[PDB]
Amino acid sequence: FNILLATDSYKVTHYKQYPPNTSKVYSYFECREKVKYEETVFYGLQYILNKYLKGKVVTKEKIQEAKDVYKEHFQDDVFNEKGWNYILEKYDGHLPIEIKAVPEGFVIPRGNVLFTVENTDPECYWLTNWIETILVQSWYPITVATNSREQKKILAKYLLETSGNLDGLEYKLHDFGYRGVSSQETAGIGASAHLVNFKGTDTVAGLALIKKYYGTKDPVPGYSVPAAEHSTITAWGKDHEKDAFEHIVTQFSSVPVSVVSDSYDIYNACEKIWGEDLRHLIVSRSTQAPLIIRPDSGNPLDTVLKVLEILGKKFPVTENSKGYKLLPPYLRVIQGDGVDINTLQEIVEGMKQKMWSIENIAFGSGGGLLQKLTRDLLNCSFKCSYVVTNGLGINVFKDPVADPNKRSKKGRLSLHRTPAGNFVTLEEGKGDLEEYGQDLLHTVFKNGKVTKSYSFDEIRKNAQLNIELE
Amino acid sequence: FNILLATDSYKVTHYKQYPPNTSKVYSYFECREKKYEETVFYGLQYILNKYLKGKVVTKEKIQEAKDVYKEHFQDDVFNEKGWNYILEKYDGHLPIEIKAVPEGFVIPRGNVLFTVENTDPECYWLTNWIETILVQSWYPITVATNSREQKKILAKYLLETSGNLDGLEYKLHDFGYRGVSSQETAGIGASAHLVNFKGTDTVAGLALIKKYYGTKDPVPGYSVPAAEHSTITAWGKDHEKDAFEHIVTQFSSVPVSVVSDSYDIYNACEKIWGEDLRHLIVSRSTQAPLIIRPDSGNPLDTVLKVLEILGKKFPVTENSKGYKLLPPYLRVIQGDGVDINTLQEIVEGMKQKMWSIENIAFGSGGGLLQKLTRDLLNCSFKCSYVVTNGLGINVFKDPVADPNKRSKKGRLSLHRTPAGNFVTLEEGKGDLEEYGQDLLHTVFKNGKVTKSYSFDEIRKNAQLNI
Ligand SMILES: O=C(NCc1cccnc1)Nc1ccc(CN2C(=O)c3ccccc3C2=O)cc1
Ligand SMILES: O=C(NCc1cccnc1)Nc1ccc(CN2C(=O)c3ccccc3C2=O)cc1
Repeated sequence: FNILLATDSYKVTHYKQYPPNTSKVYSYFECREKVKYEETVFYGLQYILNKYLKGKVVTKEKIQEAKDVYKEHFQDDVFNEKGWNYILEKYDGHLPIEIKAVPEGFVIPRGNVLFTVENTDPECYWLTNWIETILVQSWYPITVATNSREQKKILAKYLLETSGNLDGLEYKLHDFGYRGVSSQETAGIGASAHLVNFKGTDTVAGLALIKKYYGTKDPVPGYSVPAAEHSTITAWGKDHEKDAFEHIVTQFSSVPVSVVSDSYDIYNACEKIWGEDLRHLIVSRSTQAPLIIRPDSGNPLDTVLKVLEILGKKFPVTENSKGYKLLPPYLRVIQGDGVDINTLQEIVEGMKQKMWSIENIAFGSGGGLLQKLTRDLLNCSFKCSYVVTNGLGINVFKDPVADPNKRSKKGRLSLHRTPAGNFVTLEEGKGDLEEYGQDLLHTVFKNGKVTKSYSFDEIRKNAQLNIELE
Repeated sequence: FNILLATDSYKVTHYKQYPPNTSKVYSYFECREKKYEETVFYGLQYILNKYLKGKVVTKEKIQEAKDVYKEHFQDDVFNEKGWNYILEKYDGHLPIEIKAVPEGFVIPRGNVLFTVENTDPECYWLTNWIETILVQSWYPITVATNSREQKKILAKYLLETSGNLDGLEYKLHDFGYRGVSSQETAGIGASAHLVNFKGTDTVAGLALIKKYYGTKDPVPGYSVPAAEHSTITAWGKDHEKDAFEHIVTQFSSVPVSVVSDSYDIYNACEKIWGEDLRHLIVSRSTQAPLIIRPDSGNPLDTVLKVLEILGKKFPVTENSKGYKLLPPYLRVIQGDGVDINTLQEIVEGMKQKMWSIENIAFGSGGGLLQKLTRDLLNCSFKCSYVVTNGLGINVFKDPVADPNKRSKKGRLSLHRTPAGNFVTLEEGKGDLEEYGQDLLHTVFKNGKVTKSYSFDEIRKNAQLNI
């Protein structure tokens, strides 16, 4: 990893473009104002700061390597070899940058400053926007954590309306997204961000990331259960789906087990295989070891409804204290297909309309949870707001005539909590008046060092829902 | 990196699930038939080299997996014996065989792209353990395919409006570094775009290619100097002309891309470029033009509005195909909201307004490298064949509610047909070689990469017919 090769190519050319005699470039990150995502979960910066920004990130080899690539890439000598050599000589390869950030886990309304970046040495005025590319990648854990939390709000609302409590809320949205993501690094990042709101993951990669960069009092940040896949059912032969089912439930008779039931026919598997042929191996299972029937195809809500009506006619359905239908404690369902924030809302609402409790279901989400997300969902944006040229500080911004939503903030910024509990980003250095109490941004990075860290437990507490706090 | 911790949790429990006395689990990858009629096979070599080759199992890695999984499942279900076996018998080298179509090959949907099987019966569970890591090849495949499809659109309209395909390799530039989920994804995605084009800003893609593939050229991708909002806006709202002037003067010998929408795109094209600094543009070389970059508003409407302005302030000719062409020292780049749908809308809208495609280049970020899923090409890995009690059976899924989710049966092979097209043979029928030899070469066997391809080879295989 070479930081000199970890920026957009045009940024190599930027030191020649700023006004001459520029000593300071001060930039900020926000999730611009426009399912509506009124508030965001700030998560993921600590990982970027530790893995890519801290310490001696510049060597004489990294400088020569970058110089060789750019001479070929640009078919010209644009690379600021002097500027990078200055950091190696004066700071021993440490970045003369200061990053102020809102605490990780914090839930902030859209259109507020979440972090700021500035150079601590006038010679490195160009360094502020060099590191934009790598810092803006924080849109991803921010976005995964916000959308995951938004799904938690739906799940918490419906579990409370149908059962009167939130038992098992942190295990109702499982991460199945490991194969559907673009890389091993993305898998670890995305899974850690879902782990801010939930405890269930199959993306093993996220456990190591939390352990390495955040830390938990608990041994592991995420848990899972044994489960079948199509290969372990179909491997038995079409006529032996019953034997596959029976072998798997016997092998995991004392822990919960998820068995994919749609390999040939989900309805027949529920009605005849689970409902009749092996009914005797289900009704015997413990409350702590249920069979979780997994449909994996067709219309998500239509399938969940039919599956529940089938199991209702084969197994004893009771009624909870809220008057909702409950499958016996040794029988549950998981819908791990076509699940996204939109279909999740549709299924729980469809189940509630049919008087089925949400205690009955869990959800699995892959691509919808970790991949089908973009930087534009939250309008995650990094912009220059303040510059010092010829010793004179100027408020800088953009304001495209065709898009007022692309209007950025002016000057030195600070985030504050109002007495009524609202959030305010004070522009043009107005925060120096101390009218709204202490600024919510804290220095997390300064001169190659991580100055402030957060544990995964702290993040989790900061990201808690209001329903959870009651 | 620990491969034992690089799978879906449930796959840790599968060894206890297969039929007793299973000596073989054979699986295959395909881009299931559902627009994207053919896919570019790209990216497996990166996965093979970085993650599966050599001693990937150690006593420590077994211990780390055992400790993690014990806590993860709140039960000891990890196959410690199974992995310890690979450690002792093979010195941590995976007893697996991967047969794949040559990288860069353009194959129609619903065809076997690659197969996976255990070379040792004790490792029947291994085949699907590595599904997770291998399925991630959906990403370079999908990126290379969607990039190739955009080149086909660009090829069609450039040929219609100009008469040639000059500078096609530089018409779709990569701006996606910031908008991807990680540094790894940046390198992976950018490398997959470079299979079809030469212009990238995602620097990470160059080192990946160099390390895993190789080019005769020193670099696989190129760029030009360009402004961003900060380099403009840092001059002050009253000094946008000054910013523009300084930038074009600093890069007077190379093409320079200058973002023109910081305040008013229409005024910057009409007044700043078209009047105040017009003397600094008309002097520029054909090999070093000014590239005006709008970055907001409706993509098609903004492009047409920008071109209409420049056409009034600069001399426009009518090319050999009857299409309007800006002077050679002046070009445009649309790098906002560009995906395969909007690119097609822009090139068709330009053609309709009699503007040539020689005038335009496209910049694509999130649409190029991020706004893509495994569902776009229906990328799937499934078990098609098992050997239980020494008898081989053809295995498959056939869900009642989704016939598209039906998978292939038995041992698979890929053949070239007499008409020069492709066919996937099922149930071991490929052994008869009616359409010649299997096109799937062994790329991986027992911790070894047995067959490699250079990026130049991949680029040659992925070429358009035109
Ligand atoms: O389905 C699967 N894996 C398949 C897979 C994995 C990866 C990719 N693609 C498909 N795993 C599974 C995991 C957690 C749960 C949640 N869960 C319950 O519903 C439940 C009810 C009662 C007690 C405890 C629990 C519980 O922990 C359910 C299923
Ligand atoms: O816009 C930008 N960077 C901004 C950016 C960068 C990263 C992220 N986000 C915004 N770069 C740019 C790059 C290539 C081209 C294409 N191009 C031409 O049109 C042309 C005409 C004649 C000679 C050579 C060329 C050429 O190479 C155009 C622009």
